[PDB]
Amino acid sequence: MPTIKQLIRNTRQPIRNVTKSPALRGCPQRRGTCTRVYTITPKKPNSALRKVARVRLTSGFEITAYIPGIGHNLQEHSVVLVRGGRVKDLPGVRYHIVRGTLDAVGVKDRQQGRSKYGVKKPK
Amino acid sequence: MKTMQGRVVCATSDKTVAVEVVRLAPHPKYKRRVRMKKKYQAHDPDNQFKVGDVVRLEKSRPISKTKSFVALPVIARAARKAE
Amino acid sequence: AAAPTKKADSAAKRARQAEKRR
Amino acid sequence: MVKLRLKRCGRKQRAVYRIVAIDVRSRREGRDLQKVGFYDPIKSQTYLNVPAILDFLEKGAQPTETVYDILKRAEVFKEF
Amino acid sequence: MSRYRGPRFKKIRRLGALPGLTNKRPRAGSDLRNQSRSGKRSQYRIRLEEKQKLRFHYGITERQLLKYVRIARKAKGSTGQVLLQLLEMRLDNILFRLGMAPTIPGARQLVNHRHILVNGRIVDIPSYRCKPQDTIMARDEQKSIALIQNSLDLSPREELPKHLTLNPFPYKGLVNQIIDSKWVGLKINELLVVEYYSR
RNA sequence: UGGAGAGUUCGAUCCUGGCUCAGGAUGAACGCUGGCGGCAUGCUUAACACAUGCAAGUCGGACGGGAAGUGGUGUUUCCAGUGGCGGACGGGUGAGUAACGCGUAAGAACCUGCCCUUGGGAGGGGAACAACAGCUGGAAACGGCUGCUAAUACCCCGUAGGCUGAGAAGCAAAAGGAGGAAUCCGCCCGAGGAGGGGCUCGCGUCUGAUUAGCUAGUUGGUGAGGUAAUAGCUUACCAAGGCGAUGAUCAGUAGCUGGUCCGAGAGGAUGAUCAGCCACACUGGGACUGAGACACGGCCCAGACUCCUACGGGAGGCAGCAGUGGGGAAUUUUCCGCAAUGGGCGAAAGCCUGACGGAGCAAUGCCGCGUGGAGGCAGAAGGCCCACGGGUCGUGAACUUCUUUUCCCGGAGAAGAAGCAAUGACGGUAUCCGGGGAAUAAGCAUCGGCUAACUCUGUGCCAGCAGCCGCGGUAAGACAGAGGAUGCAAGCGUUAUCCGGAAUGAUUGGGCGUAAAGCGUCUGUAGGUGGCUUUUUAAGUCCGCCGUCAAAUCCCAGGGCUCAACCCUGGACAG
Repeated sequence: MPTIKQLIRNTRQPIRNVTKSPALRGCPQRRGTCTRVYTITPKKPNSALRKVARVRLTSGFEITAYIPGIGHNLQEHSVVLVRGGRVKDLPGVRYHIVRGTLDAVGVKDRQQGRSKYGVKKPK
Repeated sequence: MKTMQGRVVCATSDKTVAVEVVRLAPHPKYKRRVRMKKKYQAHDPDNQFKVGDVVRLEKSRPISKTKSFVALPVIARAARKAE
Repeated sequence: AAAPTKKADSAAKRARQAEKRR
Repeated sequence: MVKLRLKRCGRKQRAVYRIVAIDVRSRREGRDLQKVGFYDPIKSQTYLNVPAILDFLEKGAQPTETVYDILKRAEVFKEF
Repeated sequence: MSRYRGPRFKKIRRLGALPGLTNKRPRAGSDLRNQSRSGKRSQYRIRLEEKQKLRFHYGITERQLLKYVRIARKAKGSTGQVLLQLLEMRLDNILFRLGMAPTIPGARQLVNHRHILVNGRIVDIPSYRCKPQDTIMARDEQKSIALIQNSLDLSPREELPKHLTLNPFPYKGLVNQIIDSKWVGLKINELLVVEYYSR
């Protein structure tokens, strides 16, 4: 342990803290309009065609976001809503998309996870 | 009223003496003694107390905004550095 | 609906009385 | 000035009603400098500390409507 | 949901031990197997399956049980035993051990439909803690029902637990004192359940 | 009565070590779903800009009157006006402020409406003035002349403890009004009490020193000036100091605390709701009135906006309640009432009072209940698996007897009202009795390992999954669907955020030969520590006691709403 007399001179205290995903002033979700909807390749162990879109937030920042599930309907003028979660396979992508909200539609014919992916109840 | 003891460091001021009070007090979070030293501007209208004298300070009527304490007694003589 | 006669809550009344005490 | 009455602590249907020693320029349910006693409406619980009363009333305290009646319901305030 | 609805004797099976969710059903578990040697259960499995055995027996939820184990931990005395004190004092459990109801899930409906009186007054709440010297009886209007008459017709022969004393003719049962360790006849280890909540 | 971890850096092992997950919590949002009740809570993002209504008025037992309404034949009562008191109470916001703002402990140089204890006095006069009336300038706002008039409007005179003064002496106050064979209230001065509000001092009060210098009334001293009061608060002069590494100044950020969340504790992160304190209220500045606010709903000036105009000139500002626009992931009825508690006024009645008491919207959270109970086959259809010899979903269902809270319908009906022609918003209230009938009421996540729970198909590094290690290139329990199972529950799941796990800043709890780590080596100031004996001091320390540590949280024991949440007595604790 650092000696008791050096603990009065220096006094150990943490930092200003860095955030994992800057979604402003402690806000859970953030709204924004999609600028460019493109397709990008993953890292070294994976090889697929993942759909990523650059979302222009309400603050003025343009960060990338991942689209979950099979099939979507996001255009160049679509008003989407982000979540805030890393994928760790695609570099730069720190956000996720909440489907079933605003302009983002839910996944068709999905029977499993209806709370996430934004799917309604089939009768 | 409260009484605090200390040594005079500066005497080059008209009817005012700068008294440095040393106070030893243990830390509530830790255990060891942490020494704090704050200087008080005492009143001396008779200009008897010079530099190096250890006097006790009592609370009284504020003669200015910084001064509120007066020097009433004297416990010992000159305990300073040699010229 | 509005009243048949004229009325206005004078805020200058409390100011005139304050000027008289001054 | 200072007066005697009762405040509110118990909300909704259950109005318990507090103790008293508060100023008129303060709140309905705020700061109280000294404690005394209270009463519960739908119960047989009636306190009202007698050595605290008469000791506070001698120095400019006004006895208002609510502190009264509950004062004469007990053995205090009579021709004794 | 307040009390589990649906498959009752699915939990009497699988777990090994046989509780009283109904009357009496077979020892064997579900599926084609389970009648042979089961797989090696982990250290965390013995803490999870033992608390689910105590939760299902009384027909209590996880939200209500969480309060009865925390207040018992903050209170003075042996923690492991005072979990079974506040859980046995429930009006739906003391009704099963009285002989007025065949099981615990059917005893909650008996208290809710206003059939039981406590000290003269009528209580609807099953999660009500029954303090000693209380008279748990039936109502004068609900004395003529065929379900209450059939359950108390089998009771004058069977011996009731030592902390209770039932009188067969006036249909009333008194609770004298608190239930202790050797007075409990359940197949549950109370030291494995208190170790789960403090992970 | 309080302290469980595991996965992953290797061929592997043991360390070191970062990352990740299991927990709880959050005035939360989103997605799916959605039966109620009790209690609490609800722009945390623009202190942004605001339609409308309301949020402070009350007294004629202070007056000149009487424009309404009700009697009588002039009294209740009362529109305006003079005057008294309150608009500096309450409500809201936290922008600003790390600062003598706040918290804790002391101090002296104070003021202080209404209330209260004590003593004395309350005599005798004067000149006006709104309202009103006759004219009159203007679109309006706002007014401009002349005349009449009352009072607890005002101003003298007389008297005077107090004040000034060493003393002698000098000098300043007034209101009267009501019921009654003289009571009640109020008025003026002084000396106290109480309560409130200023002022002084010390400690603790964020981060960055790749901000180390800062400071002229700046520090202090004489004299006048000034404040309720000490005082550089102020002016002139004299001295020239004053602050700083126990870190000033500067920059960024921020209301403080009681407490709240987590945690075994310590500690860490915060301080929404409730309560104390401070500050602000269109922005900046200033003064007046008054005991007190240099004052949200007061005034004046300037500025940016909105609105009116006969453009000459004027009127406003919700960080009060409810609402609009806008922003935002997101946060509600432009409701009812004075009945209850409280505030303002009044000798009362009574009036005013979106303070508040209630209701409404919202599963936002906590708590309780309910959506069925027993009985029922040799395990029926119909699905999933199948070695097709079966098994499972399944007592699950159907089929049978039974009870029916809550929801619905009908009849009763406690208490919160003390006051006291018997006075309630809430209320078709709580709760109770009866009548139909299970009749109206469940889902969500997950199932490779940590994580509690399985296979068969389809797809097939394709499409997709994912907190981490990682899964998918034909039979992958980690994709997609189904059967089944697990967990939880009207909640569930996801995300955000703090704490825990991190003895990974360790004060309680860690380390520096090689894993990150002794500065290359000495001298040495401040600072930290310091042999032995006796006496003394006793400051630290320790014991006891007296204050304060607000209340409410938390904890212990005990009560009341059918339980609980919640509410509540005393104690404990406030280190």
